[PDB]
Amino acid sequence: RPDAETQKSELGPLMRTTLQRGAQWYLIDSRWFKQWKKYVGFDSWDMYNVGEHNLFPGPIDNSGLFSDPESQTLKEHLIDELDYVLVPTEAWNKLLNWYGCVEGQQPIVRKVVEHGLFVKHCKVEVYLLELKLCENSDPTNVLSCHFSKADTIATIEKEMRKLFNIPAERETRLWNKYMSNTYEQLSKLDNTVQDAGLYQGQVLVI
Amino acid sequence: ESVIQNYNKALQQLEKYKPYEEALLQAEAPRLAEYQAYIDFEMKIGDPARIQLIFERALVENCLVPDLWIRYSQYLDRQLKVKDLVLSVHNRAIRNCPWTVALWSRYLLAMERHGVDHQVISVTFEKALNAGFIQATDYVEIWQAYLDYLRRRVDFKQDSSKELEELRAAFTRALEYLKQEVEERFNESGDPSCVIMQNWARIEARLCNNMQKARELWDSIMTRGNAKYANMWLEYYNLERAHGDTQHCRKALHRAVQCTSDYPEHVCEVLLTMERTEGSLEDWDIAVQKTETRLARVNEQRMKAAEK
Repeated sequence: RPDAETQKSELGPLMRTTLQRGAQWYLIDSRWFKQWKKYVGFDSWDMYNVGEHNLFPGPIDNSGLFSDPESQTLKEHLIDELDYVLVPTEAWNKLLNWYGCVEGQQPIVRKVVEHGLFVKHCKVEVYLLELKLCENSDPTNVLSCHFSKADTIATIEKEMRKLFNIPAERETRLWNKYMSNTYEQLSKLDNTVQDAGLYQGQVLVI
Repeated sequence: ESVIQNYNKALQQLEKYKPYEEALLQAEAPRLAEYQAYIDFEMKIGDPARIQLIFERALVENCLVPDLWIRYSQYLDRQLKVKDLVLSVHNRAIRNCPWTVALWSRYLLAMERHGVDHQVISVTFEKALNAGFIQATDYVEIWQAYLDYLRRRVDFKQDSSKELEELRAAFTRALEYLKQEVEERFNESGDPSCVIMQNWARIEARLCNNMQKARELWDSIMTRGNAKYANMWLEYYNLERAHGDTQHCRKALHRAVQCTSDYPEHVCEVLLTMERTEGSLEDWDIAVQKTETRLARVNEQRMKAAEK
């Protein structure tokens, strides 16, 4: 509702918001956002049409991003600087208030987590891969569960124990056969899934 | 003017170049070596009219010798500096010896020195990409020349310039291009040490004050099998030491000591030195424990070689 240069001056300092752990971040269709960018001439180089109404973004629409419209589950292979564009918390609330959203939609929150095999770094966790899970007794049966990178193997172990009718008293071993031919065996029950470096959609079996 | 002196001084010049004129005549079909001696001589006198002439004379019989185009084209760029002339010679070098990237890269710098329009510089680069080169390294060199050019168009003072986005778009475009087209034709990556990613990381961390992007890039460099190199980690460390914090240096160095395969001792001394100058006593002790452990295993493996 305020002026175009009010809006532009307000979201200007969104840039400095470094990605931080336990950080809440969201998804916006780049197509909508680029239109808004043009609308307030956020990019200094492009401000010709200014706040002229033809350029008006309207209510936020991210329908294109979802795979199933009803379930609101997102599409695969979505990239950062082309198909969407990330956004801080307060930047949502402001941009929520000003434009609203298409009915039947809910904000696509996600949070950054620390990942990177060698050099550690911050990136918004998305497209986590339903890791394949299995049991020693049934080689055919495979479950595919989602695991955050911040999630520790212990959390992973706990979730494995819950779905294969196994209680606490008996011990357990976990192993990873990833691009190695040989069967390794997982040792640490404290670290994350990242410092272990497990690959997406792969049979971690107990 | 008093002719006869103009006639006499012109005769002294004729006598001076005469031994060279005869050696060129008695020699072989390209007499390229004889041309080089003639060119060297003409460069000592430093007369612009004669240097163009002698070069042009040599290029008549040796138009396929890239080293000759380079010396000629470089000369115009260092001495004469005439737009219409220097650009004409670069363009002529590419058409005669397209397989050499230097002729192309020097063409793009020279176009830049003479304030050629961005659109015209850009379309030339695209032609370079369709030119036929022999090494994978050649393709990274052309890309690097173009990326530097794009960088010099950016005003880094400003947080968000378009030219900066053009630079960043080119970078994305360059790495994907190196991975698919150069790997496809050569069946080896064209950038083993990820020098393009390195440059992008340096730019992104020093000039645009973007350390997170710098880190993901360095992680990717290490992922590509560069983690075993001591000097490679030190490049990352040195980048972090300047625009990152101490906390990130310590973890990296902790990572470096563990992964380094060529000179682990070098990174250990560097880790210990940092803690000595900046770390707490506990930070230091941990460093000594980890270095002792890594170093114990390395000397052990050396021992295994011998036993085995």
